[PDB]
This record gives sequence, C-alpha cells and structure tokens, in this order.
Amino acid sequence: KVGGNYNYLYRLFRKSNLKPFERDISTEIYQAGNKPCNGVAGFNCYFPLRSYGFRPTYGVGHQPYRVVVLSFELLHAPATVCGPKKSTNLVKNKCVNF
Amino acid sequence: SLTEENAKTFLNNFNQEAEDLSYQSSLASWNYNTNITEENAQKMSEAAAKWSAFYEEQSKTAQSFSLQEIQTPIIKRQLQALQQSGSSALSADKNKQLNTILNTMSTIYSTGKVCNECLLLEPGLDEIMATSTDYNSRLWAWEGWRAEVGKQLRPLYEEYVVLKNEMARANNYNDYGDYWRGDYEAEGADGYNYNRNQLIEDVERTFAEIKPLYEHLHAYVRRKLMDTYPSYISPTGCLPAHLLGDMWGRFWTNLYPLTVPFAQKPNIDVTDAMMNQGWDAERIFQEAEKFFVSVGLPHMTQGFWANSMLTEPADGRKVVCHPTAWDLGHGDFRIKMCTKVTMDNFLTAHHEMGHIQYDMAYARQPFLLRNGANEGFHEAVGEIMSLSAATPKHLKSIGLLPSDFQEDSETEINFLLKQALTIVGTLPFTYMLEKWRWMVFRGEIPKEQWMKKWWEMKREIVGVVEPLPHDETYCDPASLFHVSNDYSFIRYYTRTIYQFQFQEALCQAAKYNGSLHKCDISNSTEAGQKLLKMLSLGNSEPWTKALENVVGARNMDVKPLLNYFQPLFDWLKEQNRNSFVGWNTEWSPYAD
Ligand SMILES: *[C@@H]1O[C@H](CO)[C@@H](O)[C@H](O)[C@H]1NC(C)=O
Ligand SMILES: *[C@@H]1O[C@H](CO)[C@@H](O)[C@H](O)[C@H]1NC(C)=O
Ligand SMILES: [Zn+2]
Repeated sequence: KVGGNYNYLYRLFRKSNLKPFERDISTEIYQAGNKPCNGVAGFNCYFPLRSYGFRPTYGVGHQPYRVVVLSFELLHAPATVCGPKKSTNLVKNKCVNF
Repeated sequence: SLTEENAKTFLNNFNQEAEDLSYQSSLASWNYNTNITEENAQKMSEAAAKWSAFYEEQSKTAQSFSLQEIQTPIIKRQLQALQQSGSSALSADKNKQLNTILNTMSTIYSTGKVCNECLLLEPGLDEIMATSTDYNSRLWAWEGWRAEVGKQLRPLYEEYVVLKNEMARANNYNDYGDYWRGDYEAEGADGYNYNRNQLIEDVERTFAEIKPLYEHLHAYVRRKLMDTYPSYISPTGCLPAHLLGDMWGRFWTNLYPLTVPFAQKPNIDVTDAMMNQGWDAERIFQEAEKFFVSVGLPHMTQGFWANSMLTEPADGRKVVCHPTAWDLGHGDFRIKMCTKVTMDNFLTAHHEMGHIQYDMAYARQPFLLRNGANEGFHEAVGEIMSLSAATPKHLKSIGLLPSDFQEDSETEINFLLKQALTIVGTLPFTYMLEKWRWMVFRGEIPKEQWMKKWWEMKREIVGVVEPLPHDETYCDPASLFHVSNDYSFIRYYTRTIYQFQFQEALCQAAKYNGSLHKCDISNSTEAGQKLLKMLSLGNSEPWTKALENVVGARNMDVKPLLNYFQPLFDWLKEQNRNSFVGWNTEWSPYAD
C-alpha cells in the first residue's frame, strides 16, 4: 500500500530461540534488563512484535515475499495422500499387459 | 546480564525504528522536491521534526552506555555514532539564541543586494563577476557586496562564533573547529587510529607539496591577465580579489577565456555530436549504467528507472533542479536533475550515479554506519568516475567522438589547464579559509584583528590582495555561502586529494600505461572489485583502513595529485621562465 501496509507483524526479540515447528503468539514486553517491566515500554523493556512498512517504492529485497513450505510426513500410519496415475487402452482380441 | 548484550539489543531496536523513520522523512522530502507545494512542504517538515525528535530522544537514552564496557568494536562504534548529542547540549535559551542568529545570517545572505544598477547575488552579481572584464565594473560590485553583507553580518557573526564555541565546549570539546575536525577522527588498532589534532599537522604538510604547482599556475595567470589589465597588475605582485573570475575566488574556471594555452585548438565538446545521433536523458543514463557495470559494479535497481526523476517534469511541476542523489532506504535510490543533452550534464550524470553506487554498497552495514568513511570520501568516489568517463578514449568507445580523431598535445595541455584552474586553484583558497576559521574559533586571532589577519593571510597563501582597504568594520569571511550558512569547508581539500588518490590507486591496478589523466577504467573488472572493497565498509571501519584498502596508505597523499598535472606542470615551468614565480606581500592596488 502507498501509505504502508503495517498489518503484517514479525517478532524481533525473544528469550531463547524456537524449536522445530513452534509458534509463539504472546505479546509480552521483552524483559531485556534486570528492571522488571510493568507492562509499559521504554528503557530495557521493548515490544517484541514490530510491523512491516511494506510500500510499493521499496526495492526487491524489502518488498513483500510470500513463502510456503510443504513438509511431508511418513508415519507408520497408512498413506492417504497419493499422487496421480493413468493411461488409456481397453485393447481387445490381443494379449497385452494389464 | 552483561551490558554488551543490552547495548546490542538497544541498537537493534534503534536501527529497526530508524530504518523506518528516516525512510519516511526522506520520502516526504522527495515528494516535496518533486512538486514543491505548501502541503508537501508541511508534510516534509513534520516528518523531519518527528525524525529529529526520535533521534534526539534515542541519543539522550543512549548516553547511559559508556563505551568502556562495550567490547565488540562494531557495537561500540554503533553506540558512539549515536551518543554524540551535538546542538542539544546547550540550554533551551542558548539553543534558541543560536538558531535565531543562524537564521538571521542565512536570511541576510539570501536577501543581499548591492546597488551603486540594483541587482541581487545570483541574478546580476554572479554573471557580472564571471563574464565582465572591466576593472571598475567588477571592483564596485565586489566592494559593495563585501561592505554590505560583511558589515551586516559582522555583529551577528561575532556572537554566533561565541555561541558555537560554547556549544562545542558543552559537548566535551574545546572549540567549534575541533567539533568540525571530529569527522576525521578514527579509532581502531595502533595503525588505524587517527586523532583530530593530527589533521592540523597533515593539511599543512599536504599543502607545502602543492605550493610549486600553484605558484607556477598563479604566475601564468598573472602574465596572461596583464594584457586585459595593463594598469592593474604588477609583474611581481599579487592578484586583486575582484579579478579572479568570482566574487571570492573559490574557482578560477571563469578565467579560461583570458588564460588559454592554445586558442587555435579549443576544447572538445560532444554536445553537437550527442544531438546528431538523437540521444536523450534516458540514453545518457543508460550509457552511464553501462560504464558503471563495465568496471564490475552491481546493476542499478529496477526502481531507479521508474520512480526516479531523471528529466525535467513537463506536467508543470516546479523542481529545485540541482543534481542530487537520494538514497531513501530499503532499496530505494533515485537521482533528481533536469538532465539534458549537454556535455557538462552528461558528466554530472556519471558523477551523481557514483553517489548512488556508493549508497548501494554500504547498504549491508547497520543503519548507524550507512555513510562514507568521512565527509571527504563520499564526494570523492563520484568525481573519479567523471575523470575516467570524460577522457578522449572513452568518448570514442561510446561513439561520441569519431575514430579518425587523434589525441593532440596542445588540446591535451588546454584540457589540463582548464582542469587545474578549477582543481588546483580551489585548494589554496579552501586551505586558507579553513586555517583562518580554525584560528578564529580557537581565539588565537583577537576579535580586534579579524579582517587584518584575514587579508594578511590572503596574501601569503592564496596570493590575493584587496583593491581597497578594509579595516575591522567589515567581515569578508562571512560574505561566503559556507561561512554564513553553517557548513564545513575543509571537506573540499580532503575530497580533492582523495579523488586523485583513488584515481591513481585504481588506475595502477588496471595496468594502464600512460598519463594519469588519460586513464580509462572501463573494460576492467579488477578496477571495480578493488573499489567495492572500500565502498562496502562505509563507516564500519576507521577511514584509515578504508583508505588503505584502496590506495594502501593510511593518510592523505598529495604525490598522486602532482602526477595528474605533470605534463601541464612542465609546460608551465617552461613557459613561466621569463618571470618570477611568486609574489611579494607588500604590493597594494589601493596604495600609490
Ligand atoms: C503537484 O502538487 C499537487 C498538490 O498541490 C498534487 O496533488 C499533485 O499530485 C502533484 N503532482 C505530482 C506529484 O505529480
Ligand atoms: C571493451 O571491449 C569490447 C569488446 O572487445 C569493445 O567492443 C569495446 O569497444 C571496449 N571498450 C573499451 C573501453 O575499449
Ligand atoms: Zn553535488
């Protein structure tokens, strides 16, 4: 958006890194220093979630990029998602491989 | 639990907010410049005010992290680049008084007029001092200007100097000069550490090496002016201040028609050749892009061709219309100029494109370090590009000069002289002005001997004499733009030296055999990757290391400068034989 699409958020600070396929949607102030924060932002107490200033005037490295990840799971459970398959001859009066 | 990680996180948050606020402010400024209106101007002012408030608040909150505990060099440098307060050190009363005096001086300089006709600075005074060749026609304007503007700014400048000195002292400094000399202060290892006081000893040393060439050029200019000014020039005297082609004499380029080595072979101008082929602004910019890609530099952004204002807008928009290279951030680089098919603009396009290429280099460094090594480096990377793109060999490669042309000796000498009248003649003036300003801010020159010592130095360094006596009631230093409006002037000397340093350092690595001024870094991928080694650092390392990365030396070097004009140097040394190179500091045009 010309003015700026500030609706897409992203977390910049956190106590420790995440684990494989972990999600965090908490919005508590980052307790950076020893001063225990009291829900207010300021020195050593910053908001973890910031927003993106997506604009059309941006270059190619800061513009919005949509990224999807397809992860395949092969548990011992029977497979239920199998890809496609087919050909088409109902050949008669001739022995063929069916 | 250590303060280092706390400062790291604080700087991370500060940069995250700055890369947004500065971008908004720069975009508002660009919108204001595109269509200059009262609404866009208000938007720009509001954005700038918000950015300044945020920056000063962060600095106030940043001074609580002493650099002694910060161990990582990059983190300490990031914190130091922000802890500096500047003008906020003074009290509200002192700050408001300084702002009032500054704006008063700026308004008095912008609305200055000299009448006995009745013109202003830009409409009549500049053209008159540039083209006029009559003695009085220039003397009257010069005297009127330096007596009106100088005498109106003297009382305000006297208090402005003390206010700036107090401001500097409030910021742990000694004088305003030391504050201005802080940009060249480096920090690092034992070899990459530079001090402010060390510059005073270098700028002078670098000037003693250029004295012979400047003296020869001045003698030649005096001998050539003796003709047009028979009864106003002495064979062994200085040159009047009103016969230098400019109100102050910063650039002697306007003296080329009177000082021409060989008139029967004029300089080379490809404007007509550029018009015959049907070129245009976009074609010039494409040629500049091709040249900058030949050296082996990144490709321009796709937005540089869409969002950039490369040509004058025909939609009725009133633009400032002076060449500028804007780096709004987040991959946004543009160039503002009313580009046309002339040669000077063709070369300025390459000069301004250098600024964009530089901004596209240090984009990886933190926002607190997205700037050139020093004030003299940013402008030195673009000028060297024009020196390589304005040679007789490059114009033939692009197709502006037919192949049947061959480089001549007389025209080469003419071009060398025309370049020296603007590059070699502008160094002594800037050096003398900065020396005077430093000695004034330091209180070494009593306030009762300002103009006296100023004019005494004008004869010893620049070799210029006044056409009429000017006692302490005048203020000529203030009559200059950079002096009235708060701005540093030493950056030009360092820029002029560093451009030649980079030229030689990048031309010797490209295994070029010939005159230093006829170099052509095109078709040389090794000349670009070695240059990017310094453009990618910016302010992340001390300027000494950034310089050594290109030239190898860790300080100013003037030997490459004398090697650029060596042919012209020998020409002047052989032509100035029948005269005394120099000037005696007692001759006076006003005295009989
Ligand atoms: C010129 O300024 C007006 C506001 O006075 C604005 O509406 C218009 O879009 C501007 N022209 C441009 C930027 O093309
Ligand atoms: C660079 O090399 C190309 C290919 O040989 C040539 O066409 C071009 O004219 C050369 N340019 C210069 C600067 O010599
Ligand atoms: Zn410029």
